[PDB]
Amino acid sequence: EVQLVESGGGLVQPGGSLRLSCAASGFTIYSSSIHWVRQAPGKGLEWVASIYSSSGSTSYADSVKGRFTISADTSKNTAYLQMNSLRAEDTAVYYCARYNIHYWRWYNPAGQAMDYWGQGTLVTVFNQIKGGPSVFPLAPSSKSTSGGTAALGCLVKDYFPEPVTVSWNSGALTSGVHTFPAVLQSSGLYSLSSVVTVPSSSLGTQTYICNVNHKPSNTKVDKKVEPK
Amino acid sequence: EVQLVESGGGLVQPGGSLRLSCAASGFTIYSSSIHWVRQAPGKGLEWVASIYSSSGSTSYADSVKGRFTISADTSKNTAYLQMNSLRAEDTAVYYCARYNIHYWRWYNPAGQAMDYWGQGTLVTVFNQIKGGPSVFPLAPSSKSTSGGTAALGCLVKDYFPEPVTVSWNSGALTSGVHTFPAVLQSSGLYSLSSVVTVPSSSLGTQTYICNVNHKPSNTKVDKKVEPK
Amino acid sequence: LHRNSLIVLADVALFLALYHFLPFEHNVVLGISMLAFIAVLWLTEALHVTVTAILVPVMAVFFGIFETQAALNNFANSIIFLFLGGFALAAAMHHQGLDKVIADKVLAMAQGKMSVAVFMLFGVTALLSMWISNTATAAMMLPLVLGVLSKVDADKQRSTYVFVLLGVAYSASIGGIATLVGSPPNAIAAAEVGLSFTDWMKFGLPTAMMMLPMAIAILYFLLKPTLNGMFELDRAPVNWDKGKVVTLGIFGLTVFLWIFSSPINAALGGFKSFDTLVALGAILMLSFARVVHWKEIQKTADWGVLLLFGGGLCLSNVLKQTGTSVFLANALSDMVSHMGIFVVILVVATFVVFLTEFASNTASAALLIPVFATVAEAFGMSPVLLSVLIAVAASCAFMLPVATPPNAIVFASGHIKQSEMMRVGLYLNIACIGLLTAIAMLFWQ
Amino acid sequence: LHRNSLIVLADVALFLALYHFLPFEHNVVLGISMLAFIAVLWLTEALHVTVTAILVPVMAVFFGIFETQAALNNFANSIIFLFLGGFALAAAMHHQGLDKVIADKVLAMAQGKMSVAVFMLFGVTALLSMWISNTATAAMMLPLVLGVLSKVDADKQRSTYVFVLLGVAYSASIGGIATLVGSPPNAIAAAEVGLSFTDWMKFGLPTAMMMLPMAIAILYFLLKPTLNGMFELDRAPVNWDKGKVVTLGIFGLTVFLWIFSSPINAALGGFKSFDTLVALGAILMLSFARVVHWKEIQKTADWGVLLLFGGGLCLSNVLKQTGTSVFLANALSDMVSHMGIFVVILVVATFVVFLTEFASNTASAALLIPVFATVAEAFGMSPVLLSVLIAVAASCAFMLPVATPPNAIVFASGHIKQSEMMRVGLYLNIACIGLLTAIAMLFWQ
Amino acid sequence: MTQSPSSLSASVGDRVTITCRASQSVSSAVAWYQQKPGKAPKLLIYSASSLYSGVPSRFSGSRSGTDFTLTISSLQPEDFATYYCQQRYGLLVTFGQGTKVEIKRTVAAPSVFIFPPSDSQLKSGTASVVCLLNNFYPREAKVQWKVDNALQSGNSQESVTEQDSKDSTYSLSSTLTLSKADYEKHKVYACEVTHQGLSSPVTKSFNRG
Amino acid sequence: MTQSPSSLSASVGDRVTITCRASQSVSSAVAWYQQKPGKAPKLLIYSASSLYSGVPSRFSGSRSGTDFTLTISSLQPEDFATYYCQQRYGLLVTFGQGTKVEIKRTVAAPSVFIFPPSDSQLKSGTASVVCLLNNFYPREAKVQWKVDNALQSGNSQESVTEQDSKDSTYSLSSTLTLSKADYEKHKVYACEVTHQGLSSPVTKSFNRG
Ligand SMILES: CCCCCC(=O)OC[C@H](COP(=O)([O-])OCCN)OC(=O)CCCCC
Ligand SMILES: CCCCCC(=O)OC[C@H](COP(=O)([O-])OCCN)OC(=O)CCCCC
Ligand SMILES: CCCCCCCC
Ligand SMILES: CCCCCCCC
Ligand SMILES: CCCCCC
Ligand SMILES: CCCCCC
Repeated sequence: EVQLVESGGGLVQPGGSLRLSCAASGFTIYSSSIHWVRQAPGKGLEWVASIYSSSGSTSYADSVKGRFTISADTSKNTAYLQMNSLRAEDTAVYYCARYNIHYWRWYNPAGQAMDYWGQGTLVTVFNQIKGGPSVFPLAPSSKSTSGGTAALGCLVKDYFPEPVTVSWNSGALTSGVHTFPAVLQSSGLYSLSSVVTVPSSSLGTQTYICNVNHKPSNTKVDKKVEPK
Repeated sequence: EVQLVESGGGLVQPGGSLRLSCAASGFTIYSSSIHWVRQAPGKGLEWVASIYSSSGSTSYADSVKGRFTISADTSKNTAYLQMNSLRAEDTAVYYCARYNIHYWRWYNPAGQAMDYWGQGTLVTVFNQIKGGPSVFPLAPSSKSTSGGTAALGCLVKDYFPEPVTVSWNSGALTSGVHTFPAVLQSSGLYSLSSVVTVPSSSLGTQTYICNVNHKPSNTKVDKKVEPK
Repeated sequence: LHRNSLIVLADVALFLALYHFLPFEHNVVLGISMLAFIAVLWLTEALHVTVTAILVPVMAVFFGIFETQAALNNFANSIIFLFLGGFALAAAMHHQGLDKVIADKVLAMAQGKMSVAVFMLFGVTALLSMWISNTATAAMMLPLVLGVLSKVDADKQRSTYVFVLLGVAYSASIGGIATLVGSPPNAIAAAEVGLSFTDWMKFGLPTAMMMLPMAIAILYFLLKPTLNGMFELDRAPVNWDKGKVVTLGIFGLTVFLWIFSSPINAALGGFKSFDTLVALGAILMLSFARVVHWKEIQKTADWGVLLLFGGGLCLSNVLKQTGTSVFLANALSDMVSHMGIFVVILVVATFVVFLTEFASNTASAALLIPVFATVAEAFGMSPVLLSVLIAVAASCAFMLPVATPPNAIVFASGHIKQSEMMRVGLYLNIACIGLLTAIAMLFWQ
Repeated sequence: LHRNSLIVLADVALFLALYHFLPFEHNVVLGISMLAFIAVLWLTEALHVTVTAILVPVMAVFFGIFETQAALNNFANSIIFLFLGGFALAAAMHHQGLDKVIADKVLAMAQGKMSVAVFMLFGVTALLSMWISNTATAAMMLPLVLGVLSKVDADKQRSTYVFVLLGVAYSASIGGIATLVGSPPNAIAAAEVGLSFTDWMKFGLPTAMMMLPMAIAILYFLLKPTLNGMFELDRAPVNWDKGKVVTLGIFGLTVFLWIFSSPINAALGGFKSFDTLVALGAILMLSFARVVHWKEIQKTADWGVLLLFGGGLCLSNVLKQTGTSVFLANALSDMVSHMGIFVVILVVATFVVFLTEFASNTASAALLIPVFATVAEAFGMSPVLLSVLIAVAASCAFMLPVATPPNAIVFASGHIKQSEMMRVGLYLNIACIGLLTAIAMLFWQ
Repeated sequence: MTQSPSSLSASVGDRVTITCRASQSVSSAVAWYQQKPGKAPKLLIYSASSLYSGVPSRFSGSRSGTDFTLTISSLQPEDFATYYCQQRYGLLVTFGQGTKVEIKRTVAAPSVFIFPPSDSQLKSGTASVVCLLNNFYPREAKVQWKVDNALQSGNSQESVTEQDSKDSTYSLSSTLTLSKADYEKHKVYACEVTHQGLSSPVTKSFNRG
Repeated sequence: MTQSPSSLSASVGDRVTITCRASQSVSSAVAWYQQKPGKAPKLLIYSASSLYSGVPSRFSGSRSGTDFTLTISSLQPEDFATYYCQQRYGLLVTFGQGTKVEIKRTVAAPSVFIFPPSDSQLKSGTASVVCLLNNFYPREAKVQWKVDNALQSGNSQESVTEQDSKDSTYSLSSTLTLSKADYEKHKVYACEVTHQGLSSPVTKSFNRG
């Protein structure tokens, strides 16, 4: 019945501009406060802005004053967040929630505190492209654990936007796999690792190969881990 | 917002039984009357039954008393019409409408007279099958209109349920075509005609062939109208 | 112990016996039992009519039909505030001595002739009962009548007293038929079928002007008075003073907004119950003009009636929800199929006209208008017609003492018997049945 | 021409000037202007407080905020009917002579000692003002006090008269703090924040029992009376009779349902406003038991208050819809950020406590409880606390004549001055500010 | 209840009226419906005259006693449909016999043809003699299946199209369904056709081979 | 506002508590949220303690002044998520720093390995030395990237998984990102690792070829 759909989130450059929309259904923006909440890249929830349209009363966070601007036109239902002068430290997953305040004493689908958020619009302030997810084998040391297990991995180097999928031997080894979350390098290019644990004896009877699926640039690479 | 979906309508034999359901949305059956309306095969609207569930008060038509039985369980929303002792003169397209009566003085999506019906469930009381739509050419008389136009057709004989599609030369001639409505033969087998108008001169330069599409029995036949 | 207490306990036993032994769907039987209970309580007047109104919601909640507030909101229908504005205006033009001065200014036009002053009294009484009330104006006028008739004898030519007083009370009960304000049953009907002021005057005023001369005629012919005489009224005459012309301006403006309320509303923005907002505006104009003080409006108005409107509306909403009305309509389908409409309204008018003589007008209306309006919504009939008919007939209480207070005010004096009222009111109630039936069968077309 | 008329016209000019010159969003400025207008009308009491209540909807419709009925339904909140049941019980135990017999049965326990009978009077007055009223019980008790003090002198030892009478009126205005019924501001608060009976007693009764002895102490110490003496009361003593014990049973049962209303409601089916249904049931029990007749309940109750509740609720709903309250909350965010909560409730209590001396209690509450409850819903604060505080402080009108009627009832007699009331009420209002602040800061935790 | 007239020939822009007589003078619950072929009825008027939300103002109603009535001021091309009156009395309803408004035009000359049965009819034991009436005006063609001055009632079927969309005319395909020897034991086959556009009923006779 | 504790190690069936201190003693608008990784927060409590419609009764709240508090009586396996407090004051909100509850287990022995860079690193001019810590307990492993008794701060990146679903342990893949000649001009490469399960920080050193 009730839902909020968030749109307008995508790629941006620093000193740029974007504009998120939060179309509502099941209630009226006129009778509730709309709340724009950027979470973070790999961190905790952070609040950004808010609006009560019945009055036009807006409250921005101390970190975004001359940079953001919230707005709302009733008569369909909306709550626009115009982001301006976007900085490098603003890439995130903006959610749009509703907070009812007044309880209204007659009837409303109104909820009372941020019950109904949405799904999230990811905005990625951006510097440079032409990073295809280079691939980079990791050789288990020749003196690997004797009579034990040795783990080896493939490194995904210098790539851009999420996601990148790295499955070992086309789903043949989903046991002992670990696809680490992506980390942002000092140059704005992501790079993760994908590792597998295996006995030190069965290493030679198979070739371990990781499929680097990347849709943005349509890349598929497969590196052969061949210890010397 | 508001809608009524009608189900349970299909093939039946005389002396048989069926049961139509009319699931509602956008209102409550508790606060309105439900009305079951069989139209007819190729005739005008006819009323059949009605129910007001708040009281359990049902009204059947004078033609269906010991043969039908309407009912309704609230708590999802429904209005069931159990048809029993179905006769040959009962094949039709049953609709399910809502009639609000009382205007309620506070609020309701209630409408006031049969505003919101549905789409129709077709029930076809039935005797005998194994009629594939036989096809049957019609020869323009050898003395056809001189310097004028002569129409010729293909007859679809001894077939069962609707629909049957008859297009001439695979859509090559949609001008002057006439696909008559189906007529019920004394033996319970439908049979229609499909005709095309054409000049008496251009008859010989083309072969006129009608595609008898019938999904129930998966038939496709094409008759070559070849005047002697 | 007491009589009415036995009435109530027998009522409860009846309600339980219905609730338990009536094999139906639970809501049908519940509504049937509540209807029987409320009816026996609103006819016999065991409990004050308004106490029963209050009891309707309490049994519409304690049995799950409604949520408390969804029931209590029946006591705030805009018609209630329209009648509150009517009470405010009555208090203004009573406290400010407007009704009395109107009466004295009319009688004086009849220089000294009773033969025309009595008809002046009837016209005045039906001209004030529109707004003020039916009881209050009769009480106000009875002294004027006695002043008119202090010259003539009380035992020799007594038919003159009977004529004057009965015509006065009849005229009050009639003039109550000419405006939403004027008599509660008007408002009960309007609220039950959503009527405006001037969308009810269309049924009321013609009926009142066609029924008042009728009643005066039947009095003049069943009684052979001696209305010839001269006229000596002993009281300090009255005159216009500031505060009365202000009240007249406010009253005329309020009536003007009430009559031309659709053209004005459209020219203002289209608000739902603009007659009620006119009423409230009349209260505010009066208070800001200081002609009346809310203490008068609270000492005068009959808030019991204003709770009764809500109680009757809740009963209507109960018979709606439970589908009781439809259950009846389906049960009475054959009889009303054979019976046309003329017979239907004839039966309804006869029943209420001969009922309100024994019961009250306001209670009988509050009881029946819901019942018959819902049963008519079921049958397809227009609830407007039947509700208006039961609100116009319930006022016809012309037969005996307390059926309306006015009759009893008059028969306090002792110059009229009971048998004469019974005869006159019988003939009048028959004629009024005829008139209601005719003007209804007309409004149908 | 008149003074209040100039007040109203200046108010209208102010409202227009706001509406036109306040550059905001239309609904913010509309709500601001309505709030100013209504406030100036509810403090100065130019128009009868209830007339302004009625005027609130008329300006909530004529400017498109609400649909007529959505506004008029504010006058049917279940708290209104709870107070109507309270008025019914007051009328029962007044008409049936229950309050008077209670008083006489208490005084007699103090065989002949005034020194304990005056404190008996204070306890009794605060024990009846819970239910009956604040004005009515003070009027009823003043004669009893004079009977207590007919022995002693009126000019030589006058401090005793001042003590007795002020303690009585103070006790009425206080005991009004101990039950929803007892004083309207209780109900205004409850309706604005949805409170039950026993969910408001938790704030009221402890406050009343901690503030009444306080006030008695401050009277006994600012005034050095001569309360030693003997006691001769001259009136035909009273005794229990059937119709009074019945009323006591009904009253005790009603209070019992009111207190244990959640456990009972859960054991009945869980209905929303079961205290109000208890009130209505009390009306019905009384009427079916014949101790009271609705005529008393209509002559006694103050329907102006019952329309005021709706008017204040509509103002609350206006400040809600227009988002005016949020506009203010955002405008006052910094000041209230620096100010804690202790300071907030201190300021609120001080303001209302020193306000209701000049204005009325009921009007001041109806004005502020909406404002501050909404502004607190905006800030996140609990509107329950602030509404209760403004309903408990508005009763504290201890400073001068008409601020509550009781003060003026007492200062009709002439045995107390004005300056003494000003001094006593100043000290008492300071102490009550302290007490309200403390018990609030407690209820917060 | 009973609804008249049965069929209406109305050209665009015209004003048309429909009457429905109730015979139960209690229920003013009459409502009017517009149905297109095969689709669900669309409500226009509900009680007797008061208009529905989503309907043009040209659809007006009236009661006038029990002679309920529907009026279409300006007959637009999309208002060509089948119109029904329903009367609710209690819980039971009953609609009207059906009113059909058709866009009118000049008399058309029915192109009437007669066909024999194909030789593959003559193995299953039946003959379907087709008498076609193409591009002709409204409905009145009683196809008299005439042979040897012998009529065969009952075994004469008729099927017509709706009103065409380019010339707003009708087309009829009757059918004489006959037995095997019955087809063999007669040689001549003709369908006489009567219409307003034919001063003389034309018969298209033929012989087998 | 400020929310403690940062991280919670709680086994199933346990009772856990969370505190959130406001520092604005006006708003009792504190609400508590349960977020799963990447998904939208789910509300539990709204004002300070009163429960939401669609939430278990084990999620209780309390105010106790400005020390708002959340309590989970029986910690079920689906209640392992990230918990936040928000305080509305007027129109502006601010959530808590984040609380994370993780299903606890015994000390694990970190399988710590060290890797060199593949030869195709050595053409683009960079080396990514990978120090892996697989199947180890909660979080505390400051991977000291130690060479020639030389630490390189800033150029040490770390990436961990969430809590696994079969053994409820963590896996860490640090990375020393180094330049080309910087990789060539050093031979030895080791990552020292500290954990509760290792009484001695183990270093896995290696040489190039
Ligand atoms: C007015 C005094 C009521 C006297 C009792 C009474 O009316 O009888 C019960 C009826 C219907 O129940 P039933 O007798 O049809 O059940 C018999 C089936 N076996 O209830 C009603 O319909 C009351 C409606 C009155 C409204 C004016
Ligand atoms: C009570 C008497 C009212 C006196 C007039 C008054 O209050 O001034 C206008 C204010 C706010 O408008 P503003 O002056 O801030 O606009 C100035 C911006 N230029 O209105 C209010 O906030 C009234 C609220 C009172 C409730 C108790
Ligand atoms: C004084 C009442 C006047 C009413 C006039 C009504 C004419 C429609
Ligand atoms: C006579 C009033 C009694 C109130 C008792 C309240 C105890 C919680
Ligand atoms: C017998 C009277 C029936 C009432 C029709 C509304
Ligand atoms: C300055 C008082 C602010 C009110 C807080 C509700």
